[PDB]
Amino acid sequence: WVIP
Amino acid sequence: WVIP
Amino acid sequence: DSCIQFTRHASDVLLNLNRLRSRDILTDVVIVVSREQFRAHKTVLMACSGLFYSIFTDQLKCNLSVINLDPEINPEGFCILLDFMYTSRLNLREGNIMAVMATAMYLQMEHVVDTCRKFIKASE
Amino acid sequence: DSCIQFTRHASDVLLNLNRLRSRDILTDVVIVVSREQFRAHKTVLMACSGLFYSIFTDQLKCNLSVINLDPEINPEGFCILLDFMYTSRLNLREGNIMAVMATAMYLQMEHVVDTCRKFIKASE
Ligand SMILES: O=C1Cc2cc(Nc3ncnc(Cl)c3Cl)ccc2N1
Ligand SMILES: O=C1Cc2cc(Nc3ncnc(Cl)c3Cl)ccc2N1
Ligand SMILES: [Cl-]
Ligand SMILES: [Cl-]
Repeated sequence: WVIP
Repeated sequence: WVIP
Repeated sequence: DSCIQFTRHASDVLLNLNRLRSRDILTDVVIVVSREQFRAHKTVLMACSGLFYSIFTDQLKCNLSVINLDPEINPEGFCILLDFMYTSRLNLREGNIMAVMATAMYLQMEHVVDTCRKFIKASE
Repeated sequence: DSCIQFTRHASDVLLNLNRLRSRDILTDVVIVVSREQFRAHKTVLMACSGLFYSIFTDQLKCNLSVINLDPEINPEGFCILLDFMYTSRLNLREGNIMAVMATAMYLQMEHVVDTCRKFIKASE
């Protein structure tokens, strides 16, 4: 999971 | 396009 | 093999599938979550959820145009997860995390369940 | 927004859509390319091809279960492009590049047309  |  | 790979292809496909959903094009099922209805493509739901994969491979349920979820399922939690299925983006907030995790557990979306567990653990 | 994003989600969706195609699950169209037939999902074909997007948004063609392509279309070139639609991987070879590019031009798959043009230019 990432900060887009 | 890339070499997978 | 000796194939070449287009890096953005999967993302571009998912973007177009979401555009077809937004315009209600070739949607073939309505998911009923208490008073709320959500139109979708059975193939996308199966590709994202262990529960929908089981439902739509069933020889009778594969042909249903309406699927009613368990009355304990929160419509907003479902909406957030349906948006995630079609975009890869999860709108996870303090106010919805419990409903999102419970809905992801029911829908069998293990990566979502995992990030919800981690976000909850950090707040404890 | 303040969404989080699952990096592998689009690729995982496409992998499952290809698994459903391989098992012939919820495929809703057969593409006829001369003596050859290819089963697929209309939504995936539309998401990958300008030609299929135009065909399946047409108010009469959207309901057809069989689509016949132009007799000049090469079945192998189509097969390679259908595999690309469902995997992001293109089996481009000296022996098939001309058929693949012509099929990609007909199907309106601009990124494929672009890499074929570049690979041909390098060999000149
Ligand atoms: O957490 C998750 C996400 C998910 C999706 C699916 N889907 C599929 N899996 C295998 N082959 C096929 Cl054909 C599909 Cl459609 C099944 C289980 C789970 N669990
Ligand atoms: O080279 C290409 C690949 C492609 C796909 C599509 N597909 C869609 N485009 C916009 N909205 C929607 Cl809803 C879809 Cl399905 C249209 C044109 C082209 N051209
Ligand atoms: Cl997931
Ligand atoms: Cl393309």
